[PDB]
Amino acid sequence: GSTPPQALQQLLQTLKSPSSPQQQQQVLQILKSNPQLMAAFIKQRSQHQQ
Repeated sequence: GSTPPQALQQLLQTLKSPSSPQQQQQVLQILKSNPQLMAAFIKQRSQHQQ
């Protein structure tokens, strides 16, 4: 049916990425658009229930 809007900003791709240092270098860029939410971004990775 229809897809959730939160799924977008959720960035399942990054959240579903390995803790490896390689992927970390890429995701690091995301921070550019994650100032204050920098902390809220972790909450979604630890718990993404709807």
